[PDB]
Amino acid sequence: SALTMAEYFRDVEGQDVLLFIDNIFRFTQANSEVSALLGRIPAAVGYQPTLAEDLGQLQERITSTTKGSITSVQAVYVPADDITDPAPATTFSHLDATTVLDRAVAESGIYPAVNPLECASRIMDPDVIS
Amino acid sequence: ADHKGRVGHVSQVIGAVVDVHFADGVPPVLTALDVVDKLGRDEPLTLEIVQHLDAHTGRCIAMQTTDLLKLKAKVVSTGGNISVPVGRETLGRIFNVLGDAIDQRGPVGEKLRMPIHAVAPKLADQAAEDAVLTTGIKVIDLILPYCKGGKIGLFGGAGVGKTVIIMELINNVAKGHGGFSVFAGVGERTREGTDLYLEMMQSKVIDLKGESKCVLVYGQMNEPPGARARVAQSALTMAEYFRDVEGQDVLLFIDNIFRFTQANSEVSALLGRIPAAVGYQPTLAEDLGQLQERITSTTKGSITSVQAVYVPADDITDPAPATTFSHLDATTVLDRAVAESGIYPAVNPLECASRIMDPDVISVDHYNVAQDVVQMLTKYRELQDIIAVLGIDELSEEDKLIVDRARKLVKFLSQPFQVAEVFTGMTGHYVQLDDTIDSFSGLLMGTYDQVPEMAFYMVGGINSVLEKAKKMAEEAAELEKMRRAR
Amino acid sequence: SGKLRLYKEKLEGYNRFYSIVKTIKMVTLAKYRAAQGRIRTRDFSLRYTE
Amino acid sequence: AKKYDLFGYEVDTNTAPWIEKIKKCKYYDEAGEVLVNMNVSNCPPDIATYNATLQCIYQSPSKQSTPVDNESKFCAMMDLLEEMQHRNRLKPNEESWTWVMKECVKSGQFRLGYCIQQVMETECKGCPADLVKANEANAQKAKTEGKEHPGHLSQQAGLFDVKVE
Repeated sequence: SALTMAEYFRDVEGQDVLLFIDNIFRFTQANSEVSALLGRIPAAVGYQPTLAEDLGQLQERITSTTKGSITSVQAVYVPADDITDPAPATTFSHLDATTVLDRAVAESGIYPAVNPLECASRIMDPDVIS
Repeated sequence: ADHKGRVGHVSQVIGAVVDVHFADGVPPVLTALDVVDKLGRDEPLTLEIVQHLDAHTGRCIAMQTTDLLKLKAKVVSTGGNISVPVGRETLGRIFNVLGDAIDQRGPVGEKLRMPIHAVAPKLADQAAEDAVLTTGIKVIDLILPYCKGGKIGLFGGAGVGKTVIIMELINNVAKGHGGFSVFAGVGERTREGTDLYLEMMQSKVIDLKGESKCVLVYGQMNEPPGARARVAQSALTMAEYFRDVEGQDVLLFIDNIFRFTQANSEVSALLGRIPAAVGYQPTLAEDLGQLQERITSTTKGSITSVQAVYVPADDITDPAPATTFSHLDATTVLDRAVAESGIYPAVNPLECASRIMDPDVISVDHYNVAQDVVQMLTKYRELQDIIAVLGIDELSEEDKLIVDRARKLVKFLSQPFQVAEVFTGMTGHYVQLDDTIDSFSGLLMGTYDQVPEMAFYMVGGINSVLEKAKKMAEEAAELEKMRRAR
Repeated sequence: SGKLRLYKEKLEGYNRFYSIVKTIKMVTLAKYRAAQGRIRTRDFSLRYTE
Repeated sequence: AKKYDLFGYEVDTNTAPWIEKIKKCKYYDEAGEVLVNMNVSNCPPDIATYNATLQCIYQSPSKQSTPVDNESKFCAMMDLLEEMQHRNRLKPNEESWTWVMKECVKSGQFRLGYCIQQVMETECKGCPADLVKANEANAQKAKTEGKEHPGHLSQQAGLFDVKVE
């Protein structure tokens, strides 16, 4: 629903819009809860087999086209601090800049608890930045 | 027999699983069926019955792709299990699960065929006593002797000359025991299968214009699991013919045995069976047992198998290797470190093992010599550490004599193989069992304490050591004489 | 899985620890060999000191 | 004589028709197609076939009807020589190197001519006199014009004067 509103502002209004989402994981979690009752066999960990496709359709809609631009900031919950989990991992390939927070950093009094050795950015190239 | 040519119709198709309906009743399990309708298929389609759903419907596993397969398609029973050719006409040839020559080298022209699935030898057919298999290699025949009717695990990947050892064993067994060999590539890379075939033709083990001494049976990765789970049995059936009809000591190489387990696991999953621990099939022990038990030494002949084992995730407790190791009567460890030390065959004597290393089986002298060699090598390792800690001179006279004999032993366990008479240029050797025992026994006592260390490098027997030492002495004398002139 | 990798990280640390301790053994080995001369050359300076 | 392949199967040794096809090609890239076609027909090229291919390259107008960026006749022939020497076990003869030298002198690449000379000296047992002289003619003409090497190389540049872009 919110993404539809942003798309309208992008296309019809031709404006540069911001789109904040918190939390995108709950979208995957909700579909897993109903997946069992839809007669679908659970996949690994216990998520629905359609985890990758459902998220992909939504994420591809969150993009900047020739008409307008959408700057999207999404918060992803890494269950039990396990970044190997299917949901957090599946979301890594649908992003241009990843900010990975670590609990150990926070426990040391460092805020924001960013682990720079795990973060990445697409525009970290001399051609784009100075 | 009564179901030869019986007609049925395809009733269900789900991937590689096909259900066939026979109006007259399903044939016996493990029966082979042929799909007559080759409408658009580029290859013939054959199915193997694995289960009976009812008195008329039977489930089967396809050995090839099930593309362009329609329901109600006609199917004809072959009259029994899968049939594979057996005889002396299969030597030097390549086959598949169905026993069809894929080398494009003309018809096989066999005189007989045998079913893939055959019951293992009864308890009354077992050999009276265990016997050693003289492989002609000093290390194998001394520190880890092979056994007739035995299954030997060749641990160690490639890059250590594994194929060379296989070819040497094939040549020596025929040379000494007059027994043939059957190689079975289960889930093997097609590229490596091609390379092995070229090497064999280059080493003349497979003589196109002469007499070959090896059969090849390849079920490759690209083939469906139904084929990879039967290729080994087909090769085993070929060996059984030589064992029984001709009464020989045959060899059966498997590359690998893990792929055989993996294939059956996939097949069981397709049927819908509930996997056991670590996702393996519940019939893991039975599947291996129905294969290994057929590999034994009977009253007519014997079949000694050299199986290449792979440990998944380097976990030796995994059910696949763990179940496999229970059937192994010997272990051969190939290590790059030894190969990088220039020792070919690259075998780690202290890492290998064998069950016939007992006086009750081998000669007492053989057992005593082997244990002495092992003890000396173990002591040599600790002395390596000690000399590193302080130095060579810090060791005792006794210990310094033991560090010289051990180095000679390590050099003496290397051997030049006749298979490499071409690409290496050095004449091969086939050391007899008794010669090896005597040579090592004399070396341990200290008789050959004057011979130079390098005289034991890449030589066969004790006479070769003496000849090399004399040549080295003559060369040294000539060089010294020439130096004095100038 | 994190639980499995927790052991893997724990075993990863022990591996580096073995290497570093191995390095210490070599460093002390050289100094042990250098100082092993005293064993030969001792026991004669302190005669009238007794 | 009844040559065989890796797997011991007989091979076709009648390369004459294919050579005639090669001589008909206008752009030397088409010549490569003939080599491919004969390979599929189990008729591997012989030394004569490679020599004919080199002749087409030297005598062809260009690689294709449409211009190709950075196209070089010399590179193509050298690659072909490498293919026959390493992947086919055929030793190039004097004619093969002769065509290479003719291309180098014709193209004005006098330096590559020097290398081909010494290859011909040590392998072919003799290099054509006219080509050696005609190669030095380019070298001495180039020396006269001042274009021994690209101009930008001879320009002095300090530590901070090197523009790495």
